[PDB]
Amino acid sequence: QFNPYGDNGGTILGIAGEDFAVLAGDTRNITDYSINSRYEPKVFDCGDNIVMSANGFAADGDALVKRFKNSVKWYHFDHNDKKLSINSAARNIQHLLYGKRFFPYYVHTIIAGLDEDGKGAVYSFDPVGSYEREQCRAGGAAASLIMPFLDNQVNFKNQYEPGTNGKVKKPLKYLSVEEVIKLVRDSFTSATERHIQVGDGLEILIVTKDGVRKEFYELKRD
Amino acid sequence: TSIMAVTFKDGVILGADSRTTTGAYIANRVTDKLTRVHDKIWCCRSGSAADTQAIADIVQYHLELYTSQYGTPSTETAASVFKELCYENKDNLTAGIIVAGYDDKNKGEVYTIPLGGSVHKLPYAIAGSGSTFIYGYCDKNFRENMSKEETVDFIKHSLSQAIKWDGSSGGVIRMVVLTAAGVERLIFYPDEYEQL
Amino acid sequence: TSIMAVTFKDGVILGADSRTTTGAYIANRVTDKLTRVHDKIWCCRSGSAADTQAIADIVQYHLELYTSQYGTPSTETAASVFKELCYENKDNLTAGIIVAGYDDKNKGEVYTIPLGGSVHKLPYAIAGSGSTFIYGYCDKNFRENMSKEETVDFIKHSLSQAIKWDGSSGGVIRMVVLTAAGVERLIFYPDEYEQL
Amino acid sequence: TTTLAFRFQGGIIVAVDSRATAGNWVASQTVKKVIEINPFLLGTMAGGAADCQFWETWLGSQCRLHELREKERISVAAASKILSNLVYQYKGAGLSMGTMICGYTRKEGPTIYYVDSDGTRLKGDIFCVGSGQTFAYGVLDSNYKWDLSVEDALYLGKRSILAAAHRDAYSGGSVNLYHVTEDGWIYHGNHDVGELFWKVKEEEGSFNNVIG
Amino acid sequence: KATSTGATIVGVKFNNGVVIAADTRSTQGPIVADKNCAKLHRISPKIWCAGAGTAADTEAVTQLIGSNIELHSLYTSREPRVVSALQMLKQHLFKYQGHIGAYLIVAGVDPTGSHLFSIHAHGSTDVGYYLSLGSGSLAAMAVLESHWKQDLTKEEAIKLASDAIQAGIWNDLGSGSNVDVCVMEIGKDAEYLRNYLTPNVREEKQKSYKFPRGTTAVLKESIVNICD
Amino acid sequence: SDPSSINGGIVVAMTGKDCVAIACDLRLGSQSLGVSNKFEKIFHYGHVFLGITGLATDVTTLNEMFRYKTNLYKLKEERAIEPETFTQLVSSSLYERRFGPYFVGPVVAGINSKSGKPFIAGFDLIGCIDEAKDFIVSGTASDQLFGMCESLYEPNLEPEDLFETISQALLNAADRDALSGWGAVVYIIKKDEVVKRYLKMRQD
Amino acid sequence: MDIILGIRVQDSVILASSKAVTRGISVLKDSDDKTRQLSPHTLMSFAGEAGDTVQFAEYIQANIQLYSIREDYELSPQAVSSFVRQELAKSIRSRRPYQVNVLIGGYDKKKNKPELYQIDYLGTKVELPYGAHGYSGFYTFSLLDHHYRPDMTTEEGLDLLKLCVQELEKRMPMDFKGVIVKIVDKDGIRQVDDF
Amino acid sequence: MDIILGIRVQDSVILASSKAVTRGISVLKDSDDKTRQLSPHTLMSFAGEAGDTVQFAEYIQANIQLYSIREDYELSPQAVSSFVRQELAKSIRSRRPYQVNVLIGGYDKKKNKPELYQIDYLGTKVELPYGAHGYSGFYTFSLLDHHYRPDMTTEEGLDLLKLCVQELEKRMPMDFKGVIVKIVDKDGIRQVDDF
Amino acid sequence: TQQPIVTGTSVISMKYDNGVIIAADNLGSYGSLLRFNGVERLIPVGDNTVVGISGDISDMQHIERLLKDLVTENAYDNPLADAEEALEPSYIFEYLATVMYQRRSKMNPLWNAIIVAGVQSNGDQFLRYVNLLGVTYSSPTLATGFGAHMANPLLRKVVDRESDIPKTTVQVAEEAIVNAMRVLYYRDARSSRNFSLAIIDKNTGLTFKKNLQVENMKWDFAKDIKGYGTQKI
Amino acid sequence: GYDRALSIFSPDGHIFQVEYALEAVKRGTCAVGVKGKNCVVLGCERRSTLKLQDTRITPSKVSKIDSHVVLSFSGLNADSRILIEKARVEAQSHRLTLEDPVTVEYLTRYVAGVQQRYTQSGGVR
Ligand SMILES: [Mg+2]
Ligand SMILES: [Mg+2]
Ligand SMILES: [Mg+2]
Ligand SMILES: [Mg+2]
Repeated sequence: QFNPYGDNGGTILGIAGEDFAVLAGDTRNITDYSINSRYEPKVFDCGDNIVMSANGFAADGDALVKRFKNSVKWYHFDHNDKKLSINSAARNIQHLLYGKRFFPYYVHTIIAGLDEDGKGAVYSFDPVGSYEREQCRAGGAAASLIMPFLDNQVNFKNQYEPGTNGKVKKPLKYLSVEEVIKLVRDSFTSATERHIQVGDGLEILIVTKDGVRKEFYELKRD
Repeated sequence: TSIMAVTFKDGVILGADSRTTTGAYIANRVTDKLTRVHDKIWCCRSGSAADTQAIADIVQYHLELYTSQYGTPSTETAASVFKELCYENKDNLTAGIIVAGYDDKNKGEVYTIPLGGSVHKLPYAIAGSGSTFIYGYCDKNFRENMSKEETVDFIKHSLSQAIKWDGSSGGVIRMVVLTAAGVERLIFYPDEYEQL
Repeated sequence: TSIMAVTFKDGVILGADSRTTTGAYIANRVTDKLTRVHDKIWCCRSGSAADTQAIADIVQYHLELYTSQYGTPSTETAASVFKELCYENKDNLTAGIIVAGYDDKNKGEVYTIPLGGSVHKLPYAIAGSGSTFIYGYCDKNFRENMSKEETVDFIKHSLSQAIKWDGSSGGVIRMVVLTAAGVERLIFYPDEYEQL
Repeated sequence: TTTLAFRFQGGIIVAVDSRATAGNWVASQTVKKVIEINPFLLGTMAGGAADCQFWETWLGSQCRLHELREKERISVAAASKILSNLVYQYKGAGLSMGTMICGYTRKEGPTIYYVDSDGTRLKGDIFCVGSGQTFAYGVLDSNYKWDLSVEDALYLGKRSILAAAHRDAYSGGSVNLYHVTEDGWIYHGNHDVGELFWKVKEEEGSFNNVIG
Repeated sequence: KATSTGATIVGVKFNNGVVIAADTRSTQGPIVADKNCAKLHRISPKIWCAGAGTAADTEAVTQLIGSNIELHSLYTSREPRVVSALQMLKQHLFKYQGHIGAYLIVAGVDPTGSHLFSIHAHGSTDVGYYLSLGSGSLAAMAVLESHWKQDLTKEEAIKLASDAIQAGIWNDLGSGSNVDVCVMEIGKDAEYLRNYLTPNVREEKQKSYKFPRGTTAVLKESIVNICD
Repeated sequence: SDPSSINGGIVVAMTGKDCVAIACDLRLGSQSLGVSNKFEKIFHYGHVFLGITGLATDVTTLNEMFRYKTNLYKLKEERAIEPETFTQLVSSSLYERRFGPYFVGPVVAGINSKSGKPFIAGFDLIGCIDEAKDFIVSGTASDQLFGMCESLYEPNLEPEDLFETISQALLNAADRDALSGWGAVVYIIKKDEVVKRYLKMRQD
Repeated sequence: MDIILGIRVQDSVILASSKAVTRGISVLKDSDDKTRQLSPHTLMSFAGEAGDTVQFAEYIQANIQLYSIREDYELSPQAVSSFVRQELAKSIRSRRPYQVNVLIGGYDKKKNKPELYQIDYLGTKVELPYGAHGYSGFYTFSLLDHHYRPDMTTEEGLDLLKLCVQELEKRMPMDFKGVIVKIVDKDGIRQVDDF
Repeated sequence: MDIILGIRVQDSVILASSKAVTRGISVLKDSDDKTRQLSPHTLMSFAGEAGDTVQFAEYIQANIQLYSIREDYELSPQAVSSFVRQELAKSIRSRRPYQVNVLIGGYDKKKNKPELYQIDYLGTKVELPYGAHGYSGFYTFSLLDHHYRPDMTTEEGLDLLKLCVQELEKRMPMDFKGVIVKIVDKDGIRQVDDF
Repeated sequence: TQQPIVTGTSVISMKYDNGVIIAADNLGSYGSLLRFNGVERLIPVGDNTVVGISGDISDMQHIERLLKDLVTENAYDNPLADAEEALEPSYIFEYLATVMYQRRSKMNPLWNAIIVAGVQSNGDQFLRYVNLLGVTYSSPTLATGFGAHMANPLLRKVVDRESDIPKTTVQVAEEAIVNAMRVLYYRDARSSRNFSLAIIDKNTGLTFKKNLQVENMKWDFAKDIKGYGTQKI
Repeated sequence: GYDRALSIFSPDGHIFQVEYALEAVKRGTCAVGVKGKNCVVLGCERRSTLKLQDTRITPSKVSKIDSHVVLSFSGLNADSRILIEKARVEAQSHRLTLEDPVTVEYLTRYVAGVQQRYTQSGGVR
């Protein structure tokens, strides 16, 4: 029997800062126990200061990103070159995904950018289009390894101020782009150690009011 | 079923057994598996009898309409029509067809169309359940540009062995010879080929 | 797998390919499928490698104990021991074994033991997945009382064709010659038999 | 998931947990399970997250079109029936929905409809839906009165979700509270279950089984 | 839910003996459980055993036969032979009809000479000059088929073996981390080279995650009594 | 249906400088229903500590079995069993049930009384030993624990620093698992003193 | 069988068990006592598959009675619950397992403490202040979590139990025909004949 | 939906329908009215799959109300029952059939006769003196067979109906939360508010 | 669904400093029967592209006709059909990738694994993969089926990352490809000795080599191998 | 299907088919509506050119659309039946989906919409 779905592995991570946002993903592409590519870009600049990744089944992922990029193009045509805001993009992606409710895109989608007040934004989708604005979201193979670490190190969960013994929480102080990138790199370095599908390379797209910047880092290749 | 088609110096010859089975019961022991789709384009049929008859009838219709408009079709054209039907309807068909024909420009040509609906132009082709047992024999004994008598002997000996080992094959060996001279039918009985 | 054993004037020769597959992967391309159960009683193995090795090891033990008590066993006796194991444990075994041996009283003898655990004494036997493709060739080319060189050629040509068509067969052609003179091993490489 | 809604003297209380799980894996603790259909209507999320989100936003669009055409606020009866008729068309296809459509109009008063993906549409006073529904029902049934104050009703809804959050493995994170009035719903904050549990334990004397 | 690790295991024969090698990754599904396990085992002093498949079955079967081999060696006043280990392993495995998922490369030296075999869970055995097993067997065999020749030296065989393991490490997701090697030469003691290569060292972390003391909220403290 | 995730729970063990730590959650459940918040999963036989996750009836049975066996060991050997030896006993005992196994994920932790060397080990349900230098994880949130431990862990942590590391590893892993939590215990083990600490955590 | 509840208060254990016996279509009985006295100060209620429930309970009862006669001594509730757990843990890997869930309510005369043990058919034992089997806990535990106190009197325990039964009668689809309630304390076992 | 009963007496038809709505684990409502007035002198009760029951009933109601307005005339109970049967007979070979069983209680003003029709989801129609759907008949028909008389008064019909409900409450495993009872006669449709 | 029938095995390929190399054997298998021995599975498109196809042969022949039709169509009303508006490897791949993904989305896939190898207008190497699921990826080395498991490890030892490409000559690349084909012949039971090899170079153009054979095979060591354990004779 | 545009604009901006439909109304018997403080009365003319009529069964000029709304008309009698049927169906449809009977304005808006549709649809007058 023909199985229309597959699993290309990969792990992605979106973090929203105070006036910035990062969307990171490993560059390894796999099937079963084989490596297809050590560098296959997974996070894409979609224009209008929006970055997107659709992790999971890569054919559906590529199709979705392609259709969204196309939607941005036609949004400009139909609405006098108006900039597509991150919230509008998110709602649009819901409809793209739910359009195939009974034959879904087998992907976990994350988009990142800035909202209309210039604050960092990350949106997270399930395969059939349910979505949510979030501060922090890992997706794909090593998501279960990364999220607990982020709960602890970004949101300071289970951390209390010394001396008070559980009475006063550690205050949620804002993180810089340099601080977030450190946590992203250490998330992926740890995930590379303990997850076989994670490795080769890490590509991070950083979004600010100045535009979209890219950073690349090597990961272990075993 | 044991079927084959072999090109030789003067053209091509199609060969076939005459056994049609329903399980272990021989429903027809004198079947004619060599079917005419055009004057000098014939085919050997294997697989579903209903499917291959339906396909052949449609091809014969297509080539008859082709001839009325564009004149005599090539053997390649006939094979293409067979392939189109077999490929496009692969999900609903069990048909393995060998197409053999004689042009004056191209001479004897053989095309085999296996289950998937692919086409393969070959010097000779074998098919059917009985063909498995004669791959070794046919590969060792086939030569290009044989005479009519040699090709008749090659097919007779080959199908004799296929019949000997395959329970689904048997009866008489039928043959159709395609040359510039015309169309000749041949038949060989058990008492002849069993003693080979 | 392609295996065969052929009786001839001076005794018997066993032949085999050397390919062992796990699905489409060739796990061993230089397998030795010709196994010794006694000095001049050998066998060719087909089916489950685990099963046929287990059976052969038990038979070798039985014939070793037989020899200590009653002297050299006949080839028939060896075939009987093989059959007893294959028949009685037919539900739990996938084994197709050809037993070949040389006595001085009986000379060269071949017994085939197919899946069910029946025994068949034959002038020659073929087995394995590749054997299907050479039933026609072997039946046409076998003669009784061939010379050593003719029998080597017959087996070499037969297994060459079996290897050519069967994906599960390949590698080198191994042979073991059983005569009054003793036991001789032969090996033939692809560059030799592929050009036949 | 644990979601509830109940009618009372001061309107409707809607209370939900915040946890979403995929098997044993907690996917989120910050899920918005109350869908703000419009400033007057609320829906609760249970079953399929997408199915509830999508079709209840869609419902908001249909409600907006209705009041543009009819120059009048849509009834809770009419609004709930648009949704139930829609999902009934899809019956058999595999939609997953268990929701309470909550509203407060002039002609009806405070009204709650349980709408469900096999086509069920039930009007009622108290509804509770989700994996932790039985736990919340216990607290609701034993403490519910029509003449509850807005303050006490809000606490009852909060306490009932907490009861479920504690016992049901697939409920927790935080509690979201809403109070639906005739002039529209009013949001009554997000309440972390971790902090709420200890606060309630001390102040109420409940959960003596748990060491704090 | 038993451990079945990904692996690359190989065996290579040379001039005066045999060498076996393996990677050092143990998997749980897609998760790397042990980043430096030892897949090379002992059966007897000069007979060693590389294992793949169901981890518990490989270890258990290698230890059982190793135990019976020691008793057999003491009983017969003779150093144990590889064919004895081979025969005892295959008859055990065959009796359980593959339900003991042990796939092994056996290699060693004895009075008869140097030997190299492979054993499959159902009880079949093979002979060879070069063999490979594990999820990275195809990656390793590709290297062995490309570079293996007759009359290898000790240093060449170690290089070929470790190169075959490396092919598995990089290209097979089931295999990774380090390369273990064990060399068994005739007339000499067998030398086990634990972590012969370590090409996958963890890079320095960008940040230390040492918490300030008192970070974790605590409800109760109590001294535990371990003494009598 | 899956026996190893009916009751839920987790165990984690770590090595430090001249010390080991072993920790577990306190939850026992019947799938979605929380049943007990006092179900401790760590036991000890002399100075050797054993954590067991998985099916709770087997957790109890194995504890009783290893108490049985280590008590006879001590009477005959005239000394307390060591972590290395006990590890082999656990492995042996589990593999004897090869085709009808206990559905558990045991974890051994302890310090060898003669060498002073810290020791930890893990097992699958059938006896396969994982002897890691750094950390061992087990239970329904093992993926989460692997993620926490891999990033948080560093070698040669002092006892009181190791306590913070292992506690934060457990807590944040458990909060991402529906079937784990409802309290937690951490054992800090030194050559001749062991401290047990119950942690404050969310109760949902 | 269906609903069985247990609550351990200050000085006693109270077990409540439904009276209905339903064989598919019809309710065959509405006065069935789903309990056995194992010893003077130990009571066991049970629910599970038909036939196996009573067969198991009586088998346990016979064994504890045998121990009592041999030693002229009553086993502690803890000791009895451990014996019962082992039998069920043994049973779960048998040819045909006992499909029986039990609550063991006992008063320990040595410690002067009531004790409630919950054991399912797998041999999963837990000591609890209050417990249940099947779906009973889903409806009742939120009420017990709220109102329960370790210093409750027997009368307060019975009142909290009534609230639990009322919630069961309201939200459960099945008619379990009320409950038989029994109290285990220092004076032994007695049945509350009006509930 | 669960129990629906019908009885045709001398001068009226009486329909009794359970009040419970259960969606798996919990009883969501205990006051549900499983009936629709099709015309002033025709009442239809219903039970079957969730959603489809009400959807079908309201669809029928809308159609009969439409006919009533178009012709300024009330269809006979026989005519309404035939229309309903055809819709269900049509439905059973549809893509997704209505899983709905109905009782139609009407008073024919032309003939001055009460009439009860029983129709299942297949479109199987029968005119009866008394009827039921599901398991309701299994418990109640032996009582009805014994006591029923064609000349019964409405009050006697209600008493026989009470005996039927009592037997249901005794031997049925499910708690159906009592019944809503309605009477259809020459004066139209009314609800018995104490039962 | 339902099934691939007559099938072709591995297609292997790699980049080198001035272009790409692609290779595939000439066998059409019918299950375990090695039925057709003269099947060309590398199909050139123009003078800048070679499409290598594995899997179902009937679907390969259908794809072969689509590509032939693509060339015809591109020439229509196109004065620069043999110049600036000629078909690029990237155009050909994207078209196939579209078709493959559309077909899998109708639950009626073309069963194939495809590698498009070529050189672009600006001299850039093109090498990308697409299969029956519509999955696409690029790498310095690409291989299908058995090749993915056995050829890639060998080819990656030559070009392990992007920076190794300029250091790799056409002689070293072809040598590596030819060795990989030998290894596949040793170890793949559905392979043949006869294969085709194509080189697309930005300077010397398209070089298509037919009727190549696996040579320099090691078999001699087989003579010493006896029995399966204890057998000496 | 028949798609001919029967209702079209003339040079002076008139749609003659719509205006000629009004001339058919002018020919119809007189209808009158008067609303009081708590009632509405519909009066209708019956032309006495037709006697020997059976008034029991002859279509009455005022028609109930629902129990609370009525419709009278002037013009083609046969045409009016089609509007009345549509209105009655819509009235029941409204009750089914909105769970409330139509307002008089809504019912009017619906009937008026049907009439408009027949002024710019192909193949209809
Ligand atoms: Mg990795
Ligand atoms: Mg071959
Ligand atoms: Mg919870
Ligand atoms: Mg948790």
